[PDB]
Amino acid sequence: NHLSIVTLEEAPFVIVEDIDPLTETCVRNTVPCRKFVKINNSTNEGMNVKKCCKGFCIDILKKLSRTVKFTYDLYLVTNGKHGKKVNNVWNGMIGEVVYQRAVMAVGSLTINEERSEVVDFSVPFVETGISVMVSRGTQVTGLSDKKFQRPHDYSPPFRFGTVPNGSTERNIRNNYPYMHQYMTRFNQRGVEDALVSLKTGKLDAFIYDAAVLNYKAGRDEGCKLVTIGYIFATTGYGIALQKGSPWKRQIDLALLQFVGDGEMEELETLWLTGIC
Amino acid sequence: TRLKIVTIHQEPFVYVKPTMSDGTCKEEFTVNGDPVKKVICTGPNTVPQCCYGFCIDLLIKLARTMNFTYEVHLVADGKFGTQERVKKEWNGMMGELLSGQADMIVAPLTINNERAQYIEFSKPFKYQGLTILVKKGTRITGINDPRLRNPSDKFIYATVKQSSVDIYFRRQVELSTMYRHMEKHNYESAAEAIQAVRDNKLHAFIWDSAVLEFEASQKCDLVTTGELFFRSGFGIGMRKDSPWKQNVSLSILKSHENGFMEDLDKTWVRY
Ligand SMILES: N[C@@H](CCC(=O)O)C(=O)O
Repeated sequence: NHLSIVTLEEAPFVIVEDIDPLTETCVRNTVPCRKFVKINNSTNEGMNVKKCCKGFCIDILKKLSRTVKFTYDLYLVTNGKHGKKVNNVWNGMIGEVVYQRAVMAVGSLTINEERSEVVDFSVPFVETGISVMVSRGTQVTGLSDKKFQRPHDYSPPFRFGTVPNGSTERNIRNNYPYMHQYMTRFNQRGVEDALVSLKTGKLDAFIYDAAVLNYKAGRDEGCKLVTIGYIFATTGYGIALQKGSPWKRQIDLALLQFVGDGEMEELETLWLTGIC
Repeated sequence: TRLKIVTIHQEPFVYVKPTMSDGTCKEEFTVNGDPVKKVICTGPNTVPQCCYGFCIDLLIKLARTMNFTYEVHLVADGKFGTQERVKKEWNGMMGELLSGQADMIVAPLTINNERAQYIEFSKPFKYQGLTILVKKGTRITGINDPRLRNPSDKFIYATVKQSSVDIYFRRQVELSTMYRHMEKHNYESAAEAIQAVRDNKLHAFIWDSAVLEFEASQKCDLVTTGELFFRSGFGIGMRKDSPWKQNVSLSILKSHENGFMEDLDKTWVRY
């Protein structure tokens, strides 16, 4: 009943904060979450730092822990991010579940076919997929837009990219070979860097997870950045569990239970809705 | 060895038409010339009929993908399925799946807690929710409008009997007032309620947005009342010990990811 659970920071679903030096206890709506930090780069020596976590998914974990009746030891992944298969080996949150270092992974984890082959996913609890962010007024149909499909067919080519190594890049790689090969030049280290490139005119479009992009558009200063239309390859975030896990059954019923009772809408207005 | 598929009439996911004199389905094509795939589906009026649409194209894809043969029939009592006290029992497609009359449910079947306790749902093949259908001109705010929260015989509203919507309003104690009002007006099928709205016999129909949005796009005398609530999805239904459940879900995921699901949407909905 005491489970090792892995997560990853990505506002507003999971937000990390430093713990109080004088108390060493998490307060408010936060829960304890540790992170393994290296001492140097010449050794494997490291130490777990005690931090605090909050957000949409943390509230979901709290609800689940209570209703499903289990306790946990939440930790932040340090070997990769959400999950990528490299040389046939999974890293990130997915990897932590696959190699059994965690009973489940909770966070902004996108459910897709290749991941579902190595881990079990609960029903989706947050609707997402692939969206496109651009400055208001930009004319683009969606992913299938020729500006994306055949970039060099336009004088100044359209400049667009994603944050590599996630479900979004994996999808583009499999569906649009030319677009993907062209995009790498515009890879963004993260969402924050991407938004800055957009606002300053260094990028024309940013392709990424729909739920995060809608959240970002909802709080954009001046409401200049918006999502086009639309969601391609609709899916959702899901809790990843070990294949054949005994926890899946109760977890699914509880999540569906929350949706029907409106608990998901409350969390939605509490963490996701913005001024724009 | 041939899978028994049960479905239900519900445009644009499942259209149902009579076969031709010779017992076959009339050859039809989309606006631009693609062949409309049809399957012979038996059902009550028991006689052979023609079935096609979003869900039928999905079945054909799943069957070819997982390499299985099937036979399709329309649910005998014409309902989606709810659990009623008699001991409790399931009716509609839920009952047929649980009794062995069907091996798989392929329709716009809402995934919910109540049903998930007894059967296995695939990952959603369609994400949507509930909205309200009214006659153009009817002024309603949403599920929070006073005409709904503080009912009277002056403004009648309802949903479909033995449906996921019925389960939803009967489950939420805060919707008790609406539930009691609807219990006296619910229709046997979505088609009938929709027709009642056009004939001013029903003032508001609470149903799936995927269906109502489509109806509003085909009949300009009908419109949807803003604000989607009870966001939910449709999934394939199977018994918990079905050996096809893992591959069925993997196939749904694959279809969303490679654009197949979007093609069905362009073909049957967004048109
Ligand atoms: N939610 C994504 C990360 C962001 C993206 O690639 O869209 C994943 O689980 O990989």
